[PDB]
Amino acid sequence: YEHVTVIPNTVGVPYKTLVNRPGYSPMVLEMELQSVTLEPTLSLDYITCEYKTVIPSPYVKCCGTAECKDKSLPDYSCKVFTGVYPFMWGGAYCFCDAENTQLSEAHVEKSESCKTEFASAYRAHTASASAKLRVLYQGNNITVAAYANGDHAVTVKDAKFVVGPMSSAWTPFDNKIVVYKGDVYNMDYPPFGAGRPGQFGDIQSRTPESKDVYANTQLVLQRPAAGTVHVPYSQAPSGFKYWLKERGASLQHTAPFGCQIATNPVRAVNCAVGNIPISIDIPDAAFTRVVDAPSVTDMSCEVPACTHSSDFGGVAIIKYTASKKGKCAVHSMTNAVTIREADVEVEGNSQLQISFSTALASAEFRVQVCSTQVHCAAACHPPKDHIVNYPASHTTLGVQDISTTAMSWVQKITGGVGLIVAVAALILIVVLCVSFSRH
Amino acid sequence: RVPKARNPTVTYGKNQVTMLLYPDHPTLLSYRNMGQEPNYHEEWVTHKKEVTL
Ligand SMILES: *[C@@H]1O[C@H](CO)[C@@H](O)[C@H](O)[C@H]1NC(C)=O
Ligand SMILES: *[C@@H]1O[C@H](CO)[C@@H](O)[C@H](O)[C@H]1NC(C)=O
Repeated sequence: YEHVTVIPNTVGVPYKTLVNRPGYSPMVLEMELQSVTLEPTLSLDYITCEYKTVIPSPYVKCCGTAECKDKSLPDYSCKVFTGVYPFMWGGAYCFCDAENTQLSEAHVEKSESCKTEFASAYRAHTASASAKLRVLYQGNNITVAAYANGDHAVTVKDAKFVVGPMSSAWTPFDNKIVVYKGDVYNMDYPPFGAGRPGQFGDIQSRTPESKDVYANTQLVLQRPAAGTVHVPYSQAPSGFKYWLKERGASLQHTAPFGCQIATNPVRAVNCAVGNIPISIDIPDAAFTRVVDAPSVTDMSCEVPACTHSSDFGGVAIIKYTASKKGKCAVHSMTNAVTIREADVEVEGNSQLQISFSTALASAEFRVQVCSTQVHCAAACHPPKDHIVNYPASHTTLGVQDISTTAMSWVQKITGGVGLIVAVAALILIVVLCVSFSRH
Repeated sequence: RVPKARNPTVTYGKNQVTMLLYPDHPTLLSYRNMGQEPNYHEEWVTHKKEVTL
């Protein structure tokens, strides 16, 4: 037997459904959702880290002129200065007092620490989904796990389950994301080969083990001071350090719908959007014939208390007379009232007790116990606590749900006004007919 | 290793929450709405202060 149901995407709230097959007793199932996970598909673009500058010793040539050649190293620079007269700790360096020169050079490499401290840029695509459920089946708890699409089927204790697909395609990730030690950011990183001197992306590489490095920092050599041997220079400071000090809040604290974020691997969990359809196939041996189940012949209902809070604030007592000892199901026939209990045991001449929750100011509903129905009614009071720490366990109200006393007053006013129109119209019809006939 | 903060005092009203905070060193406070519009806010607290939300 095939059964189809729809469940809203809310974690921590149980739901019930009724299975009805001709010739057999009815059966009631209970389901509850524990977790939902989304996972995108990722592709690497490049990584960034800090840099190091290399300066070999200067070359001092006295009573002569020096020169330098070009090289292929990144950010290479050379320059020649004249008029130098360096000193050391024991006296002047070279005998000549004029026509001396100095040569200096430098270039840029990749730091050793990039194997531990780095950031990575990714491009994201369509995500998959998965879910896990708890089902109450013939008095026992069982658990299932499956992908949230129609291409997976599982079997537990000879029952087949298929879940999905989801009603919504909403995802919290954009096309470009950045990951660093557990944080995920949305950022439009610059193109490869088009870096900037003082922002994110001055140093670029394709993998931590690669040898090719692109660099776009500024490097200019300046004149040495009188009487000293050194190599001064000017350069823009590292952009990776600057980003760490002003990166701002992460995606976990700003995302909507209450989603949570994890990074190893990148995931998003418990986003409350949409709803999930479910299909179940029940074997024939699980049913009981109507002739073997007990019968119940007389019922009455009374309701001693009601408070329409967010928790189970109701109590009810039902009297019954049963033909033989057995088991029975309990199910509500209205949508605004929910009953916690799933089944009861009946014998002889006695009474049973149940609990319910509802948002109605005036409560009327029907209860079904083993193919018979009873009518209950009572009045309800409002609560006193303003704020609680858990969600409501009942559905919302419509325009048709109004207290019985309020409906009575609407009827008298509307009816009374309408009569005055009705009597006035009859006078008009008579007068025209007389005037027509007299002429 | 990093420390953890002291418990605040909370009172209730109609559609509002009142909190009294006891800082020992600079601490960050933040909150957001669940649903479609998060409305993020952020603030640093360095002394005794009272807030309503
Ligand atoms: C641990 O160190 C390895 C290399 O030594 C590095 O690849 C990894 O990212 C480090 N993990 C953390 C959490 O720092
Ligand atoms: C397991 O089943 C019992 C009923 O036999 C129920 O009370 C309990 O809540 C179930 N376990 C969980 C984790 O819900």
